[PDB]
Amino acid sequence: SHIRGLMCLEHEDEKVNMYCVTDDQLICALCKLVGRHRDHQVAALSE
Ligand SMILES: [Zn+2]
Ligand SMILES: [Zn+2]
Repeated sequence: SHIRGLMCLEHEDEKVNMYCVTDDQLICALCKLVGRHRDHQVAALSE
């Protein structure tokens, strides 16, 4: 059983990675690699 999670919207076989503070919208690694969220701002490790 595994019908829970906060993966990407377009990427079903890819779980999120962090939160883009610039655009203010959660994203994944595939977005930071395929998309344009590579030079954007994020937050690693919940303070
Ligand atoms: Zn994605
Ligand atoms: Zn972004």
